[PDB]
Amino acid sequence: GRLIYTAGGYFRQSLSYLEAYNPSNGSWLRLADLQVPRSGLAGCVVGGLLYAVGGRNNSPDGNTDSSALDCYNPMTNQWSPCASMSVPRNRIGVGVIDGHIYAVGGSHGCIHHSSVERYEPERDEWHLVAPMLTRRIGVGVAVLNRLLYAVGGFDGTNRLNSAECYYPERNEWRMITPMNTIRSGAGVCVLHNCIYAAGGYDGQDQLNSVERYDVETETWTFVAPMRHHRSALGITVHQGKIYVLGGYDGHTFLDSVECYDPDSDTWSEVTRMTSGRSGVGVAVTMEP
Ligand SMILES: NC[C@H]1OCCc2sccc21
Repeated sequence: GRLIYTAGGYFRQSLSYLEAYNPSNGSWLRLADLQVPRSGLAGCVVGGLLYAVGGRNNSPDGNTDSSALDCYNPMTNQWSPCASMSVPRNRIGVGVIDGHIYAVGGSHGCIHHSSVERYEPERDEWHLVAPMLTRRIGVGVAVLNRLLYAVGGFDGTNRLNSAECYYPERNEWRMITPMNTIRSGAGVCVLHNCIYAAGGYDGQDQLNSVERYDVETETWTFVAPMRHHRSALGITVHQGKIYVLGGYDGHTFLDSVECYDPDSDTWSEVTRMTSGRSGVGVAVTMEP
């Protein structure tokens, strides 16, 4: 696409912001608010539409986990409700395969889901698929070569370095090599033939380390760390570079946005969000 969209998030309470950053000229645009504030959601794009999935509304008047799927049309600058998921999913992970949205894990109250469901936009309907081998919230999800990966998270008792892969034509999950680091709330994305896991929380500290999984070799290698420790960051890829947005570093809710160039193996600060926040949903699509 052309713009990096950031939806929702958390600072003092769950947020309704939708803002779009243009890497070509550095500018931010504030767009139509989410109908309901939410943090811990995931974002994704299918057919030029932006989707906001799951999350939780942490508010003065209570706290409600979200089963909502909401669609944003850049041409109209309007959000529309879509079919809700079977269950609320806070700290959700999402990935897209063949035009379908997979919702992975997350929490509802003290329930930590291992369940997974798939949304088909052409039918506006959700269907459950095979559950993961492990309950995971704060799970990172990415897609490579039509396979879905769930990385890290928290199972209700332990934070995880484990990861697993979903094979759609077998409707089956299999464990892959665990990361070298325990990470909850890491940013997970795909670049070239590798799954990247950036930042997160290991139980004691927020992380700046970054490692990547080569699917051919089945090994995790550390790359250069980010300039700022952060968990509950947003992540996306734009023209071959990784962008990480916001997060929580144990002291401050970050407005920092960093950009990773895999050819130089370096991170640089590229912009700041209009305000610090964590738990945003991020995706890339056309200009509104
Ligand atoms: N570790 C990040 C964490 O910070 C406190 C509030 C929220 S909402 C989503 C994630 C988070």
